[PDB]
Formats: sequence, C-alpha cells, structure tokens
Amino acid sequence: LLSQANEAFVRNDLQVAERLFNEVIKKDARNFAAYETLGDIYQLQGRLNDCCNSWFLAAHLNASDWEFWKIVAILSADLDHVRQAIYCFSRVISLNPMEWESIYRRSMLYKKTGQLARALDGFQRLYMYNPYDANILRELAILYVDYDRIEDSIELYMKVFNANVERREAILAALENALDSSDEESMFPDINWKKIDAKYKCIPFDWSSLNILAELFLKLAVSEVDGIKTIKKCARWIQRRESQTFWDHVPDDSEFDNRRFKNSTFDSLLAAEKEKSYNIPIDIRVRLGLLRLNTDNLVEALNHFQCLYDETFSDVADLYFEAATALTRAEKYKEAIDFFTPLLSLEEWRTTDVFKPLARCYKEIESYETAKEFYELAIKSEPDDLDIRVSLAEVYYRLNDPETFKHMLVDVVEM
Repeated sequence: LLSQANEAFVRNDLQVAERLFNEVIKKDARNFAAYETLGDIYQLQGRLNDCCNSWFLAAHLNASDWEFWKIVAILSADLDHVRQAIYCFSRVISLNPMEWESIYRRSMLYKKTGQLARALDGFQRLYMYNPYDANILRELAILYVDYDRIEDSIELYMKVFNANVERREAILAALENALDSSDEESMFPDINWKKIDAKYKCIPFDWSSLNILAELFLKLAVSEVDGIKTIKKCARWIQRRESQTFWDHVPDDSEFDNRRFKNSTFDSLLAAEKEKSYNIPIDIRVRLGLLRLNTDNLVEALNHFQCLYDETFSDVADLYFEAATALTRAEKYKEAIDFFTPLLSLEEWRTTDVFKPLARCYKEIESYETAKEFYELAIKSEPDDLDIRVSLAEVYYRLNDPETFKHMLVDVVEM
C-alpha cells in the first residue's frame, strides 16, 4: 500500500495530482515525505499558510530535526505568525543551543512580544559568542536600556572603548620598539602584525559609538559630571589627544572651544599636538550641552548650543528642537524661545509639539500677549488638548480678561 506514495509523488511532479497526496495522508499521516512534499508543493502553488501548516505538522514527527524546525520558524515569522516562530525557534534552541540566527530572530520576537528577559538571555548569549558584531552590541544595549539597566549598557560600550585604547597602544608600542630598535641597526625587525590585528580585534569605536554613549549618559541622569568627563575623554582619545591629561582636571569644558587658547598648559604644548582636531560633531556637542544643562550649567550648555547657528540649519533641525525642549524642561524659557523660533521657518515643524512649549515659554516670562498667539496656533494646528486650552485660559486670565478665559474653559469642558 505504501507504493501509492511513490507512484503518486513521481507522477504528481507536474500538477494538481499532488492533492492526491491528501489520500496518501489519510491512511497514515506519520510518513514525512508526504507532508514535506505537500509543503514543497504549496510553496510552489503560491499559497503560503497551508504550506506553513503542512511544514509545521510535518516538523512534529521528526522532533530533534531542528534544521527543519528552523525553516518552519522563519516561515512562520515571515507570515507574521509570531508565537509559532518563537515556539519552533525555542525548540530549535532547546535541541541546539548554539544556532545564533534562531536565537537572534527569536530574541527579536521576544523583544517584540514584550518578554524582554527571554530576549535578553538570547542577546547576552549572542554577544558573548560574537563580541565583534556592532548590531548585537546595539541591540543588547537597547535591551539593557529598556530594562532600566543603563549602567550595564554603558559598561558595554566603555569595554569596547578600552579595547580600542589597548589596540592603539599595542600598535604604537610595536612599531615604536621596531622602529627605534631598528634605527640602531640600519634591518627592520620581521615583526608580526596579524597577531596584533587578531589579539586586539575590537569593534571600532567611532563618533557614532560615542554619540550612543552620550545618549546613554543622558538617559542615566545620575552624576552627569563623570559622564561629561568620560565623553570628553573618549572624544579626546579620538583625535589622538589622550596624552592631554590636564583636560580631565578642568570643569570649564574649555577644550572643543576657542577658550583653550587662554589655557596655560595648552599654550605650552607643541604645535604638533595643536593643529589637531579639537572640533566635535554637533550630534555630540548638543548632548554635552544637555548633559551640562542637567547640572544647571546653563552657560556652557548655551555655549555648546550656540554652535548650532554655524551649521547648515536644515541638516540639524532635529537638534534645535531637542535643545529647545530641554530648555523648557529646565525652566529656561528666555533661551528656549531662541531655539524654538527658527523651526517656524520649515513647514514640517509647524505642529503642536513646537507650539505648546513656545506658548508656555512666553507665558512664564509674563509676556502673555505673544503667548496667546502660539497657544491659539497650537490649538488651531491641531485641536484638541485640555491643558493647552487651560493654558491659553491662563493667558486670558493674566491678561485681565477672566470672562473670556472662563468662557473658553466652559466651552472646552464639553465635547
């Protein structure tokens, strides 16, 4: 009777006679080739769900054949069948705890679902077994952030930083010893560098990594000074100025600014250490501004923000906003308005997000006449918020027009 399998499968190669497999399955489902082929066939006929189904049940008779369960998993995943994918993957990993694609996708799906721990175990294991992959680091860091565990997330990057430092020092020491020792002779030591490149194979620590680190430091909001110091240090290891230790002992944030010219130890340096990159990317400077703002150091923060004017506006309109908001949150309105106002130039930024805080800023300054405007613009584009109406209502009260104020409140209380 089994022959009917073979007779069919070969003769079903072309067309719908394949759906006569469905007669072969009825007598006994336990045969694999039937389901597997049925899946192979549905995969070809175009219909995906029936296929995925066939493959799933197919998978269940060769339990521990995880190379198949993986396929079922990814297929289920692409079909937006999450729990199926997670389940199949989970078994694939239960059987083979060293399939990183599966663990990755599964952990991503866990991250999606909300089971952050289950994802975190995976990403931990993944990073552990592959510390030279930036995306894994990013994701694991993000997970650590979502877990209110920023410290680990920061240590994660500081490790990479220190690794880069070690690498640099190793290279320099190597070529130094080689060069100096050689120069005593005429030749040059046959020294191995692949050993150097391997033994010190860190993830490259560039400005992006530092920006991420900065963001992580902002998200921390605890002992921001140490953060700023670290940012400056790493930013100073970049630009190859780590030799300059004294910058660690100045709070002025004098470096990365012209003020450095007024420093005593600086002027004493050789022009070789000078003429080096002292300028940082704006993406980081702003964050230093914010991190400075966190410490009620408005002066430096503003000195950092003031560098936004020099940059081409459109390329950093996103940062003006952040800078503007942080100032409102910092009860610094007179300064916030200066960074809110330029956004009005671009149409895309004419939204409530910019109109509320502006209005509040002008409200708090006791220049209500101009706050009224933006509150009206905020409500206009677009309705509605209770609090905004109440704010505008403040404006009307403090404008000695409580009648209107009240009528507004009573107008909005209804809906």
